[PDB]
Formats: sequence, C-alpha cells, structure tokens
Amino acid sequence: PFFDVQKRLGLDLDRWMTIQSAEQPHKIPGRCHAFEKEWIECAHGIGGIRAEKECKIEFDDFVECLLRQKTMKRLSAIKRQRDKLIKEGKYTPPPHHLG
Amino acid sequence: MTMYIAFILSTIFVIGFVGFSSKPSPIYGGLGLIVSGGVGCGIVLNFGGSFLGLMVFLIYLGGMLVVFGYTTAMATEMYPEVWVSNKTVFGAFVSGLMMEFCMVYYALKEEEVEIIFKFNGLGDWVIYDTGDSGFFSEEAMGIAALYSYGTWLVIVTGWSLLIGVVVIMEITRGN
Amino acid sequence: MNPIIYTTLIMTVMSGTMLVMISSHWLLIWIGFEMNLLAMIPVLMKNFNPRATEAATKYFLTQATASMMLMMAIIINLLYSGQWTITKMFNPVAMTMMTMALAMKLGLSPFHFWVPEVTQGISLQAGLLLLTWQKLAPLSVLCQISQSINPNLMLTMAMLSILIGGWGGLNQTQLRKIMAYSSIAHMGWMTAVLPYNTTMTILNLLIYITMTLAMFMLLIHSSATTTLSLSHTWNKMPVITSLMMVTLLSMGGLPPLSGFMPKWMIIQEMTKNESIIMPTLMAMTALLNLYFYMRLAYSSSLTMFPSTNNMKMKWQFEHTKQMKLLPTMIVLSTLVLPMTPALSSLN
Amino acid sequence: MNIMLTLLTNVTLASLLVLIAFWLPQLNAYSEKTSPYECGFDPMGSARLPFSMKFFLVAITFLLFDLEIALLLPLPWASQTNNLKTMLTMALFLLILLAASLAYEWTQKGLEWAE
Amino acid sequence: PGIVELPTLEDLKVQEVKVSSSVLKAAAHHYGAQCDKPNKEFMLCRWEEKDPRRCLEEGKLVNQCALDFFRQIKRHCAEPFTEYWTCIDYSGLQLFRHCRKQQAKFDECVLDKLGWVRPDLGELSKVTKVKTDRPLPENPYHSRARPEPNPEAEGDLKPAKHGSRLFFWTM
Amino acid sequence: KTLLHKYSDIPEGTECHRKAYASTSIGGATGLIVSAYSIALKPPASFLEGVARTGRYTFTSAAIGAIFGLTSCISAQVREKPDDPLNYFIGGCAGGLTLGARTRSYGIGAAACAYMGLTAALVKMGQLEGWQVFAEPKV
Amino acid sequence: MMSGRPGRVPLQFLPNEARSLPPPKLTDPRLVYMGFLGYCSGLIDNAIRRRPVVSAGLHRQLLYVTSFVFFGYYLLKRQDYMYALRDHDMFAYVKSHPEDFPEKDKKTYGEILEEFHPVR
Amino acid sequence: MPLVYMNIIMAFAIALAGLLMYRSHLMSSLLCLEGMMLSLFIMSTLIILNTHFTLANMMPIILLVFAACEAALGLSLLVMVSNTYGTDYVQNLNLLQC
Repeated sequence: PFFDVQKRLGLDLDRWMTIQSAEQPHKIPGRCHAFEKEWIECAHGIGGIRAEKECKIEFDDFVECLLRQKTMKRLSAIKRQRDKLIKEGKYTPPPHHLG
Repeated sequence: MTMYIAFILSTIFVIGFVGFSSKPSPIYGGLGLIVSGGVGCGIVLNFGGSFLGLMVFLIYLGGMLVVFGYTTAMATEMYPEVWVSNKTVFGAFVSGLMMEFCMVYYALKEEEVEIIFKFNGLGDWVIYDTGDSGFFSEEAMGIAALYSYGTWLVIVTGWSLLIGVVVIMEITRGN
Repeated sequence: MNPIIYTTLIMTVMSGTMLVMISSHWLLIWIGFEMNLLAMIPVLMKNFNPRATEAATKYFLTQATASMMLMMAIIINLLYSGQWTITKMFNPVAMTMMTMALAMKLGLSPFHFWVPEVTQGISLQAGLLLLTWQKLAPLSVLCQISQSINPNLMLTMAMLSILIGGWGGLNQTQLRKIMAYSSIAHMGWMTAVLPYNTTMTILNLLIYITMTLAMFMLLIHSSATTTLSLSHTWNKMPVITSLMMVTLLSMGGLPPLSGFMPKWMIIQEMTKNESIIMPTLMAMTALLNLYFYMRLAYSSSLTMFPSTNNMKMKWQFEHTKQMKLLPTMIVLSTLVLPMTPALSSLN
Repeated sequence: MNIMLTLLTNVTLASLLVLIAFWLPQLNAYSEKTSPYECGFDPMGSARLPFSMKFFLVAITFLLFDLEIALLLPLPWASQTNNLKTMLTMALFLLILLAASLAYEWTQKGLEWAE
Repeated sequence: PGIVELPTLEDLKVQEVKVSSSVLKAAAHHYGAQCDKPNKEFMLCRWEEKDPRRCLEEGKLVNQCALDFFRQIKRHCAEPFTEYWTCIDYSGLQLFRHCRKQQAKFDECVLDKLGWVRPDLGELSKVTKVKTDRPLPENPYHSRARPEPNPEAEGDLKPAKHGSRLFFWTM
Repeated sequence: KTLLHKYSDIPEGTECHRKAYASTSIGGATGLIVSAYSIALKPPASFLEGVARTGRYTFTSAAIGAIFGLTSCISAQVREKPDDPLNYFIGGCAGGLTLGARTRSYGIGAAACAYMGLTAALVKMGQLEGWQVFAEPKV
Repeated sequence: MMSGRPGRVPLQFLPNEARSLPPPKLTDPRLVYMGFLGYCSGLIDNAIRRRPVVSAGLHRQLLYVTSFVFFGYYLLKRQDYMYALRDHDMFAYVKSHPEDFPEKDKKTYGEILEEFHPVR
Repeated sequence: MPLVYMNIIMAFAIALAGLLMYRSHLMSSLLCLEGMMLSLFIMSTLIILNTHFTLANMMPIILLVFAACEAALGLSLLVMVSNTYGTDYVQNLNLLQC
C-alpha cells in the first residue's frame, strides 16, 4: 500500500483475499496451499531484495504447482514417445490400461 | 470428437471474437459477441464454474441487448453494413479468420508454441485436480462469501453503481 | 449540474484516488481507477458545450483502454504468481504491459495525444482538476511497483514525454493547450527519476501540483483562455499577470524560484546512478518549455498590449470569487528553495 | 453430453421445420409481393433512419439495475454462513442502494418518458 | 530433482470392501459409533503426516474393522438390513426420511441382538481424541531451513551528524 | 533488438560488407518505425502512395545506415585504427549529404553533417568508454 | 534511500522514538524563514484582493505567519528525525559490516610518487 | 499452460487490436471494448477455479459489476455525440483539433 491506512487503523479491508492460504470459507484449501504457505513463511520480513534470491526454490515449486509447467511437459514427452513407439510396434499398452 | 470440448468451444469463442472486432454494423456486432459470450459461458461451465457460466450468460445478454437496442435507436446507418458489404470490413473480417486459423494450426502441429508466453498442446483436461468437494460446490461458496468476507467490496461496488446511476442521468440530462 | 450532486461527484473522485493509494489488493486498485474514471466524465462535461462531449469522450476511450490493459496485466501476474498484493510483477510481460497501461492514464509517451485537446475542450475548472489530481493515483501505483520496472522502457517513456511536451508547446496559443504540453513535459521529469529514488518524484509531484494549481487559478481569476485574451489583463489586473511572470519562470525551472527544486534535486540523484548523458538531455530540452513560458511572459505584462475601451466599467468592478490558498500557493510555488532538505520528510 | 444432445436436437428440429417451410410450399412470386408492408399505400422511405425512442434513460438504468440483481443473486448460498448479522447488514445494504438509486432516479425526471 | 518412493504394489493389495453406496449409507450411524477407533486413528495419520504413503497400515485397519462390522450384521440381522438398504437404494437421493419403518426394524434388531444404539443427532459430528503411539511428524511439510532474519534494528538515536549534510545546508 | 547487437558482434573495420549490411538493416528497420507512425498520424490518400511514402523513408534510412557502415569499416581499415571518434565522424556528410540528397536540398544536407557528426563521434565515445544511457539503479 | 525499514508505523507524523532528539530551536533560521513565507503570503493575499497591501487587515496577515511557523515547526522536527535515522542506519550498518569498509593505513605525503605537471 | 489459455489470450489481443483500429463506428468501438471484458472474465474464471482460489471466485463477479458500469458510460456518451452530430462514426468530432 502507498499510504497504509489498514496497518495504522488496525482493520482489514483486502488482506483476506490477497493470498490463497488465508481463511477461505469453510476451510476449503486451495490447490497450492502448502507450496505458498512455505514460500510466505520462507520470505517473511526478509525483504523483497533478499526474497528473490534466497526463497527461490520455494517460489519455483509454488509457481510450478500453479501451472504444472514442467510436470505437464514431462507428461507430454511420455505420451509423444509412447505414441511413436506404439505406432512403430515395439511395445503395446498393458491390459490394465485398457479395461 | 469429444476428446476435449475446451479447444473447440474456445475456437468458436475466438471466431465470434473475430467477428465484432472487425467492425461490422453494430447490430451484427451484437450477434458476433453473443455467440462468443454464449460459448464462453460453455467454457466456464465445462471447467466446473456452473454458477459463473450462467452468470455471464444472463448479465451479458441483458448488457448487449441494450447495446444493439441503442444502435437501432440513434446509431443506425440508413444503409446498414454487413459481413461482406465494404471491403474494409471484409478485409478486417477475413484477416481475423485466417489469423486465428494460423495460430491453431501453429498450435496443434508441434505442441510447443512459444509466442509471448509458452503454450504447449497436451490437453486442457490435464490441469484438472483430483479431489472431492464435500456436499458443496466450491464456486458457489466462494461467491457466497461476498456478504461475509467481502463487506468492503460490497460497499465500494454498491456505492459505485449508485454513483453509476447519478452520472448516467447527469451526463444524459444536459442543458 | 446541481451543487449537491457536484460535491458527491467530486468526493467520489477523491475517494477513487484514495482507494488507489491505500489498497494492497490489485483488484481494489483497478476498482479505484474505475471509480475515478466513472465519477470524472460527468465533471468534464459540466457546462454541456459541444466541445466538452468529445473532450469527455476522448477521456473515456483512452482511460478505459488503459484500465482494461491494466486489468489484463494484473491477470497475467495472478496467473504466474497467484498473488494480488502490490509488491512486484513476476512475469516480465505483465510488467511491460502495465507501464503503458499506466502511461496512458498519465499521458507520457505517444500515449499522449489525448491530453492536449481534452484540456482544450473542457472548462478551466475541470482542467485544473484533470492535470493535478488525476496523476496521484497512477503515480502512486508506479511508486509501489517501482522495484520491478524495466529501466530501459521507463526511461524512454519519460524521455519521449519531455521532448514532445517541450516541442509541442512551442506551437500553441490557447493557454490550456500550452499547459497540457507543459504538464506532459513535467510528466517525463517525474517519471525519469522513478526507478532510482521514489522520494524524488513525490517531491517533483508536490512542486508540480503547486505550479499547476497556482497557474490555473490565476487563469481563472484572469478569466482568459487564449494568449490575446490574457494580454488585456494588464489593463485591468496588473498584479495578477505580474505574479504570473514569477510562476511562469518557476514553472520553467528558472532558479532560485521553487520550480528549480525538482529539476535540481532530480539531476543530483541520477548522477549518483552513473546516468549522465540522459540528465544532460532534459536539462537541454527543458529550455523549449521555457520558451513559450517567456512568450507568455512577454505577452502578459512584460510588454503592455493593446487594450479595449470596454474595460472602463471592467475596472469599476472587482472579482467576487474567492480563490483561497492562492496567496499561499504562490509562496510555495516561488520561494521554498531555502527549505530544500525538507524532501527528507517525504523519505 | 446430455445437455448438448438436447441443444442439438432442438436446432435440427427448428431448422428442418424451416427447410420444409421454404421448400414444400412452392413459390410464384414477383417484385410486388416482396414490397414492404405499410398498410396499403406506398411507404415514404423509413425503417432504417434513426428512430429515436425516449426510454433510453430507463433502458440504460435497467443495465445498471440488472447488475444489482447479479450482485444479490448469491443470496441463497449466502444465508448458509456463520455470521448472518454481517450478511444481513450487507444484504440489506445492497437493497437500500438499489432502492436509493431508483428513488433518486425517480425524483429527477428519471422514469418519465421524454416528449 | 529427486525420486518418488511409491509403495510396493503388494502394500496396495489389502482386502477391498465390497458393498454398494446404499449399503454403507444404511449402516452409517451404527457403523460410525462401533468403528470409530480405527477410523479416527487413520485420519489423524492422514492429517498429521499429510502423506497417505505413510499411513497405508492405518487404512488397512479400517478395512478389517469395517469387515467385522459387516460380518456381524449378516450373522445377526442380515434380513432387516437387506430390507433397509434396499428401501434406501430405491430413492434417487438416498434419504432416510422415506424409510423410517424399515429403519425402526433395523436399529431394534441390532440393539437386542448386537448391543448397538443409534447415535443421537450431532453425536457423530463431535471432535474425538485418540492415543496414537506414532510420533508427531516434526516437519510434516518437509520445510527447508528458515531464512535468517535481517539484522535487527536497535540502538539509540542521536542528532544527525553535521545536519542535513546536503550541499550548502549547514543545519 | 538482437540485430542492434549484431553491429558489435562483427568487429569494426573487418567485415566491411557485414557492417554496412548491419547498419543498413538498422537504418531500414528504424525507417519502418517512422514510416509506420507517419502513415498513421499523417493521413494517407491511397495504398499506392502509402507504400510510396514507406519506400521513401525506408530508402533514406537504409541508405543512411549503409554509408555509415562503409565509412566506419574503411576508416578503421585505411588507418588500421579501430578506436577512433573520427572513424564515425566521417559519417557526417556521409549521412547528412545523402539524406539531404534523398530529399535533394543543400540546406538540410549541408547543415546536417555536424549533428550526427559528433553524435556518431559521441556514440563511439560510449563504445570505447563505460558510458551508459539507461543505467540501472545502483543507488 | 526509507518506507520499508522495520518498526515504521504508518501514518504517524513524529514517532515517540524521535522525542530523544533535540527539538528545533525557536530561533532556527530555517524556522524563521518559514515565518517570512507566512508574511509574504499575507502580502500576496491583499494584492489580489485589492487591499492596502502591507497596512491591510492584520488579522488575515497575522494568521498566515502564525500558521506557517507551526506547520514549519513539526516539519523541522521531522526533518532532523529522518536525517538522524539516515545517520543511525549509517553507523550500525557500518559496524555490522566492517569488512566492506576496511580501515585505511597512513601513507604520508613524503612517500607518494605523485608527479608535478609543468604549468608553462 | 494448455491451449485454452492461448485461445483467450490471443482473443484478448484481437480485442485490443479491434479497439485500436476505429474504422467508422463508435458503437462498434464500444463492442470491442466490452469484448475485452469477455476474455478477462473468462480467463479470470479459469484461473481461480483451476487453483481452487475459492475466496477469489468473487473477482469475476466484481469485474462484471464494474464492467457494465463502463458499458453504460460508453453508450451514454454515445447518446449525445450521435444526438447532436447525427451519427456515430468517429470522424466528425475533430472540432477540438484547434
């Protein structure tokens, strides 16, 4: 906040939605609750300058959980390689993954 | 074929989006928005957002109705334009269809699109999450908390809309 | 417009800007901008002249486009970070989208062809309110997000503003038009120092607010809108235009007038950051701003201009309106250099 | 599946009825049977020039009021909360401003239709 | 950036209880009261460890205790239970409101033949306590080392040395 | 902007063809920007004259880029001295006269030489020195 | 350079911590100049309002100077507080980080090789 | 970041492009203005639903509340420009060139 009246006046106006690990209705946790919880607990009061260099892997795990960028990339490679291998005829899916 | 309707629905959303962005006659622009708006409601419904999907359906329909209700009121052309009509709108239209159809071709043939951000084609069904929701729909309880957790948002939204009626009369009054 | 509705319409504008400077949530910041735009459009077309309608219109499309781009840049930041707090932007495209999204609200780079004629069409009263109050909100957002700003883009935003603002003012006669380009010139000055020290642009904002305020309500008292119409004020009100000299000199930064305090203090800060070529540049191109200030000074009372015989009974009557802080505003707008170290109060 | 099959069947049924509407009855038409209807005598030339109605002010407030009903739509699930005092105060608050907007719209000509 | 220690398939080969949802819905209250101890222990492992891969065995105990509950019901009140869950299954929403009479047969059967009392309203929703002998996981989230705090702000304040120290301002 | 660094990728003097081509591309690219604006805010009349205006500005800017390319490499080759502000200075009426010849006029062309003369000298000064324009915030 | 330092209570003009600093002297030339600003503002007021400039209504004039000195006083107290804070984080960080500010030995003029440029 | 994100992001670009190329109609211009609002609403809905950001599900609603509010402002401005100048092509309001 530019002029932090919420901190001074000691009431909440929007510091209840700004994060995913806040008190959600009926304690419905978000997808990446644990990932961001570690990240915020990591860089709390340390400052933005120190946060961007020290709490880096915690952010990367959290940002990955948000998008699954690498995990979906891993799945994309599994399916593509499986497709060409099955199409050529080296190996066929086992009966558990048919029914 | 029912592989994942998300892309198909979003494609019609873009083609409908292309339409009124090409500057037709305003009434035909309403149709181009409505198809995108209707299918956009379909996209959100498919993602679990049942309430929000029909929500944008009801509000927009009323919103765009007064839009082209106005165009025939005082913005109508004595000879209205059409999707073909002038070469400018024709050029603006066909440009949009060939554009989007190029990106989707660019999208579905390598699955590693890197325009601006990263876009990999693997299926929007994947990003879904495994887990129950108890006996409540998550979206409905989230927008229900507006009256319990969002009392600040209600005040600013209510006051702005009340001011919204004041400006509308004050602007339109004149003299 | 009835007086009571006008007050509440203004209070909504001040509340909309205040919401921007106190909220920590990106959606609320966007809301504060939306309320600011919504309550201002009626203010511009208060008198309902034909000009004001498209003047208010050009306001609307420009700022709505800016607001929509700002919303989009917020959304990407949420997508890549899952955060609504105003700390920094974790997607470079998200930031590189907001700079112009906020710029068009400020009117700095070629996102500025709305500022001149929106000032021209609307009345002088809303012109003052447009060029001073409407800049606290977008600048406040920039000050908070000042950490994650692309210096190459932000500096170019300001450098373009100074050049165009100075160049454009040389070919203006309508006093409102010259004020808009002059305001655009000061836009670059405040925004150039933004990446380095945010305390400095606050200081330049405060000085520029007093300059634009004191200049405008002098124009209100003179009841003039073009250079020729201002010229005759020497016959009626000599002190107003004589005071207008010092404010014009101060607005050009000619020291030891208060207007030097930003231009001086800013240059000192960037040279601390090994920026030398660029500070020399705006030092050079601030002079074209000074040109049409002196031409205004020459035309107002430095050389008494031909008068009109219909001015006799004009001298027989005095102003009934009661501009306040005008005697105060001139003091801060002219002589505060001895209290320069007070910038640390902002810090 | 179920919803889209129902949507499909309705539009095919409607379109088929159009197809048999314009094809089963054969046509013996000319340029005078296609003339626009104006209760007999010749039209003076209209139906696309600006036809300015008067309820534009209340037409656009409907759009504002339709947003109020969007805001107060989630009320059925809002009652299932543990802090009804705050929910009741806010729920009535939106209704009050909705009533207040209508009342102020009423007093200043407003709902009156321009002459 | 590591491995994933998926448990042996053998570990995921415990007895898989086979009753339809209506059968479980009919047992409900009586099952909850007479099978709470293994149920509570397993979920406490679920909430504490936050890792089912560390709580399979507690899941197995639930299945074994679930079997004994259902093994007893066939041995004693198979018929009224079969009458009851059939009546629940017909309804599309599986409401207890429409099968009170069959319920009245069922609960009295297990009361006078298996010593079971239907828990009162809200009784099954109470918060329970268990005495699990597993240790509390010190790092359930496997949190990394917390960052060191920035140098603390302290010390006494004295007048600024030589005033503002900015250009020609001596004071 | 990678094409801009392509000027520094090839060392001065050598690759005189490449340096001229690089600056021609730099000029032509910048020519597209100004033409794109001018065709936008200054109203056109037809497609034919619109590209004609585009062609004129692109021709000047590409030519201005080219000659500064040749003058830079040949000067660093005839003297065999890379680090020389004069190497870019001789680009003065190289650029000024040609731009004043593309729109043939002695007034603009002759008066031009100095302006990008020292400018080309000054950009060479920052090339050799550690001068920065858009300096990041150190303090 | 200071809005992010820990313990900075927002919207709080003069911290209770700042009372340990010398209050600005009443004779402080910075303060008395701000009084002149009030005096000058009074004269400007009568000029626009077409009043007997210097000898016009003193109550309007005397209010201006009395107001300016007051808001001048707390601004001057805030002046030195921030500067003292600048000088507080100055030396605490210098002591906390000694190695990046090494102590320079003495290498007196009798030993430097510094040359003399012949000014002829 | 699957292809549905590409579709609506690229969609918003054409809404941006469509708005920034006023051809002959203010009403059609306002159409592209409200067009932007679809992609922003739809993308926002996809984000906070995918991430189960339940408390943030109100954000698409508040977008719509301030959405039609601008839409009303645009048409109300369009009322007078068309009323006193006859049509809505954005070319006849150049009296403010000087």
